[PDB]
Amino acid sequence: TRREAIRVLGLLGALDPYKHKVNIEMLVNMGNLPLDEFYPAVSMVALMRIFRDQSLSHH
Amino acid sequence: VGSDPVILATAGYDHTVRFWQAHSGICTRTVQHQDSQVNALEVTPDRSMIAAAGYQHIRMYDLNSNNPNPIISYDGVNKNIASVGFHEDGRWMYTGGEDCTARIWDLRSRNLQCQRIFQVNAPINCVCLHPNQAELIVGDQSGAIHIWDLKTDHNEQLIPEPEVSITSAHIDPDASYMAAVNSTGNCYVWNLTGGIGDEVTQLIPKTKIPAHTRYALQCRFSPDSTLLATCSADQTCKIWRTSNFSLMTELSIKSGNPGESSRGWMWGCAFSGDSQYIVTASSDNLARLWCVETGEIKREYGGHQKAVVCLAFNDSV
Amino acid sequence: STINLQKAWGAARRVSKDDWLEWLRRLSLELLKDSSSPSLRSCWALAQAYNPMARDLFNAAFVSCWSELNEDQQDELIRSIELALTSQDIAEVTQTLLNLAEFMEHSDKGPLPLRDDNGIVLLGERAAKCRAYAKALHYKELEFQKGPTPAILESLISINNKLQQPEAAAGVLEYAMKHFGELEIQATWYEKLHEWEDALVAYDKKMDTNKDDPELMLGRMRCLEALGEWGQLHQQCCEKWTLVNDETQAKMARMAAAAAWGLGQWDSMEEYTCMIPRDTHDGAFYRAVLALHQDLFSLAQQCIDKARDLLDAELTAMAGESY
Amino acid sequence: LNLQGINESTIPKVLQYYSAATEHDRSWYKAWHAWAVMNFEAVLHYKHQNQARDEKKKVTEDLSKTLLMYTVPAVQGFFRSISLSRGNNLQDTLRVLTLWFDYGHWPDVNEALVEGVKAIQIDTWLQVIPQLIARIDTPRPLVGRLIHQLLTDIGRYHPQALIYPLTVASKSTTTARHNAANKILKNMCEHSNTLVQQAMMVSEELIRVAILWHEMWHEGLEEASRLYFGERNVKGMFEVLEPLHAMMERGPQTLKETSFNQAYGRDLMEAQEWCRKYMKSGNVKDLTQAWDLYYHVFRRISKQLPQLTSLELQYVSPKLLMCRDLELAVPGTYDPNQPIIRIQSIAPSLQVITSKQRPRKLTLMGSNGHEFVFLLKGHEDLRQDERVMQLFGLVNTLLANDPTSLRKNLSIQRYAVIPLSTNSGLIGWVPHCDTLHALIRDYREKKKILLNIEHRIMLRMAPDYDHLTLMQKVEVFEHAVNNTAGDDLAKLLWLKSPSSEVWFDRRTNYTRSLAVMSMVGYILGLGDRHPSNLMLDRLSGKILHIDFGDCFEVAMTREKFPEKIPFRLTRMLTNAMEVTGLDGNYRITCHTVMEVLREHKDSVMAVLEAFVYDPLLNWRLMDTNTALNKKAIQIINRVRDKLTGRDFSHDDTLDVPTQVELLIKQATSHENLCQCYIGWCPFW
Repeated sequence: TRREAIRVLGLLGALDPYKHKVNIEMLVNMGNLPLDEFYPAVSMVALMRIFRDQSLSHH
Repeated sequence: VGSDPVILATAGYDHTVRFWQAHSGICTRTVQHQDSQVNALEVTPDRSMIAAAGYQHIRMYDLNSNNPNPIISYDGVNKNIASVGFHEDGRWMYTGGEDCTARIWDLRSRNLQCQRIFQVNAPINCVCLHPNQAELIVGDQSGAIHIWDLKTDHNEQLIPEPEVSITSAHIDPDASYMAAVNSTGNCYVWNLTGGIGDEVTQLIPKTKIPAHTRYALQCRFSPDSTLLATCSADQTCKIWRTSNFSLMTELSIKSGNPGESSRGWMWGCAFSGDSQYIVTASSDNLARLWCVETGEIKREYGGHQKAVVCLAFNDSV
Repeated sequence: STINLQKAWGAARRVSKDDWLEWLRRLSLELLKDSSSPSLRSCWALAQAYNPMARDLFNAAFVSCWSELNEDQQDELIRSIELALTSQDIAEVTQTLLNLAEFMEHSDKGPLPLRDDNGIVLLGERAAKCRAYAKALHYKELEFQKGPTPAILESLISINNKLQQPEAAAGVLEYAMKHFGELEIQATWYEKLHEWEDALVAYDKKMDTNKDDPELMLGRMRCLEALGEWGQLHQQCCEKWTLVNDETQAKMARMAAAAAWGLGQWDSMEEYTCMIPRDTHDGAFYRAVLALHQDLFSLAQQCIDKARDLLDAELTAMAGESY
Repeated sequence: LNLQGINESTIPKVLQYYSAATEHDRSWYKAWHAWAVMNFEAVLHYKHQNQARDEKKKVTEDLSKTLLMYTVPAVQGFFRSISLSRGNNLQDTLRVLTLWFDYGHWPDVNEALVEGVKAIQIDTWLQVIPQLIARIDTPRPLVGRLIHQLLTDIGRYHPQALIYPLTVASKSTTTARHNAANKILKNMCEHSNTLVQQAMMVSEELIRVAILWHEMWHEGLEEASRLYFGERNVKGMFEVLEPLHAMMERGPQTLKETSFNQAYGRDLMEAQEWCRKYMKSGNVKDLTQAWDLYYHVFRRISKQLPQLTSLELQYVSPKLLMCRDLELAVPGTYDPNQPIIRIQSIAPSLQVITSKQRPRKLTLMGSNGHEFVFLLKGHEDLRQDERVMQLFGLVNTLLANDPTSLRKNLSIQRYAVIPLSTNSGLIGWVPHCDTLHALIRDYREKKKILLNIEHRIMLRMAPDYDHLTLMQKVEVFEHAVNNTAGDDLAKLLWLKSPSSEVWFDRRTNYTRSLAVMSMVGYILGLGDRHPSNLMLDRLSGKILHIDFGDCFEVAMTREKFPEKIPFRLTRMLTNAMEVTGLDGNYRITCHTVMEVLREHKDSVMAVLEAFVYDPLLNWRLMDTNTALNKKAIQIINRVRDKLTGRDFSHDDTLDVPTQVELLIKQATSHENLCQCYIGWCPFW
């Protein structure tokens, strides 16, 4: 299947990368806020990241 | 100052003109010059009064009396005055500025307005008086040299190199060779045809000397005409023998260490009475008296708060 | 509160990726526990269960700890980081440490002093190995700003080419030209920059001055192939065969076969292709081409299959980072 | 054409070649476009030749016959070329407008024009709406009636593309322009009348917001004081003051106007009374009393001005607060293809920016739910910016067409500009951007670095810098640059960037956009690029230019503090690019852009010529001077020399790489840089 994938890729032609292109914050937090305010900010961002989705059902 | 046979006036951005003594090197007196700096100092051939060129005004201070006010302040000009000439008779004063109009002034006449005007295209950067007292050399930012005849007003425009600013130009007293210098650092030399009445004054290019790599500020022939000093922004005042155009002596004020940036430009050259010594100004606020043959600082002048941009020297008896 | 920290620092007994990953997890959890900020210290229990929580809070916890340390635990931690980066380097741990270093550079504290010069060289090597070419270019540019060297220029050109910036690499070459003249510029720079004509001139003059060498011969031949002057390439190949050792012969065979194919000399083409190693994609491709010329279609199909099998690795490695 | 050139002999042979080419291929766009361009060029050449010979009876009639014979083929070819192109017809449409406005008074040319107008689709004319409206009051009735009919059709189909400039025209001081605008508007009203009424009320209220009565008094009194105490022009004094009193005579209309009349209205009426007493008597004691009252109210409004930080619609204009779900389209947003984004509501609060002009910050809400922020500019003409933006649109189209430019992702950042009057107008507010001056100031304040460190250093070395000569200036500038680390922009860019990958992408975009705008600006003759006049995008990193007030070498022509720098290329930007310098992305992008623009010199020339020959924009040239036609021809020739490459030396043609190198040397030259005004920040 690796061979067939490579073969079909060659058959379809080596697409120009530009043609492929046309076919297709925490650091900022530190840069803006001082450390004392930054610590709760990053903490809350990560906690919300866990808070959404089904990982919350575990944590 | 005036009584002393040797006059050495030095000034810069500090609004003062200081007359040093060659034998000692002590500031004899200072003259206030407000409202601007001075762009060029020159002593009249008669030695009666010095002249200071600044911005929009041409001041002339007395040389014999001490602590005088400006006797004459020729106003009515704009856009600075780069340099000033002086007729050997002492009647006509030649000046040039950035307004592209060289002006002729009559010291004896009261009239504030100038006498003759030569307008050019680019701002005038230097003016030099031919020893024959019949032609005026005028440079410009465009690099076109102009030879203004004082009798026929027939100006011959010559441009050694297109689109380079010419900064200074001088002719030896014997009218043998003329040197001109531009911001590229080249030193153009022209042979002078032996013509006075015919006014042909044909310039024959002799040699193009790569004098400097950076901006070259001023040049001047020695009285004996065998020597030609050349200053530049490289902080090296190079000296060339007229016969061969070779660097016999290189007067440098470099720190001798890579860890030093923009020590100070050097734009001053004045040969001694017999060309033994040479007075050189610098942006280090320190003028220096060098020995031509050896190349050593015999004496050093200090006391200026700001950069030194002008000089004066005269050994006339 | 620095005993387990020191144990984690000076352990240096990991011989596997999972071992170093466990070290990273222990370091992150200990940093959270020792963090002065109670907001950070409160997430230690959650981070124990969930690894992304520790990873996200890694930078902030490190900043808090590093600010707390009185320059001596700082020295010890810096030395431990140097040991981790230099020895037993691993992609994930290296990327995490590089992100830490970038975060510190961004912060007002300043970059972490690593083996002097803030570890500009070591971080550059690590970023290049982990294929963080943006970080590699940044660190190499800082090294250039500290001082320009031909090696720095060469590395800059390589990084820019790997970053798809031929214009920037050409600017680098222009800077090299203006500052170092011509001698310091190796023809390999033109070869990387695809300035094949200039490379050809450089190789010609180097061959004229310095005695003929296998490396210069191979470089000029590569430029010849890139231009397409099959006549000159084949002339050089025929002229220099018995004068060539076996390793340089193996490197020769590929370009010689390309020239022979371009000119239509099939006998020479077979001679060179037999010399091309079989374990090369080019070798398999040229063997298949000869099979097609001789109408050996079954062997051609088998050889093409082998060529694809070999191309597996190269295609996977290159497709791993962008298209 | 390349070999022989242009002269009497060449034209018939070239015309035969192009006519035969068109006959051999009717549907080919290139053949028809070339034939039309050749005929138009021949018309211009014959006109210039007759101007040079005859001016410097029968000959005039012969020229009329020859030009008429050359014109109709040009018109027909241009119309067919537009129809064939269908999308890239900006140059051909502008050429059609030039021929129409020049020789449309002739019956034969008018017949060709009307036939071509009937054949051509109406959508094309949307591109040149400002050009059409620039000549609404053309003296020639034959051309005027056809223009009016065309605009009537434009009103019938896509009315939203005409309502704004029609509204601007309706309120013009000159009688003919407003007469023609109202004549078109009455015909349009029979179609809708609702877009009409909404546009009128919107424009009036927006102008009222843009300039407030107290602000009008402040500026008028400033000019009045300059006239009297400076120039002693009492008659001009009364001429300047009287329109404000005439605007008082309307009476208050909003809460702000009522409050102003209560506070200052009595004093102003008293001052007018004393002025009238002076008029009938001529007494210094009579005039000085009005002067005392004027200065009193001037001081009061001067004190009040800083406090006007924000404006609420309920005071300034309750009508805009009333506006809800307007069919009137958002300015600068209508597109014939995309759905109309009509205004839903206007925000109640406008945040006035504390600047010299005090521009408002208007923000509309569209029917799609996306906010559209704009800046309300007062007492500044925006027609020039509109023409510049049209040129930028053409250049963007050319760059998109070019494969190399499209590959490199080269483009010009542009914002919607909508003139509202000769004084005020609307400017599209670009988000996520900040002036370079603001970035530098913020970084230096963060790093505890003195904001004017370079100026302080140069002043300390030489207090008389402004009066120093050239060599003293350059020495002072070099000392300041050497003794200062010019890496503020690069350092702040690196710090602002979140990660190194985004940092590199941002830097690449910054360098490419800077090169593109530098080359386009040089061709356009754009100067006065001080750091506040160009903005850096904090997300994409692309460079944006604003305030195209001076163009076509105005800064070079003006005697006071002349600018010798074709485009801003300061050392801080140079450091902000790659460590190598200009030799990489900047130079290569400049090569590509200059090559593309030199390729499409005909299109660039057509766009430039249209709004250079536009009468409404000749006041700039007249102000620069110290007649009109010679100045326009001279500037067009200068830009033509720029595009051809003969600008540096008339005799010698220059290739793209050599010209780019010379431009870079001129921009980076210390001698050329130290002439720039200190506020332009050459040291930065």
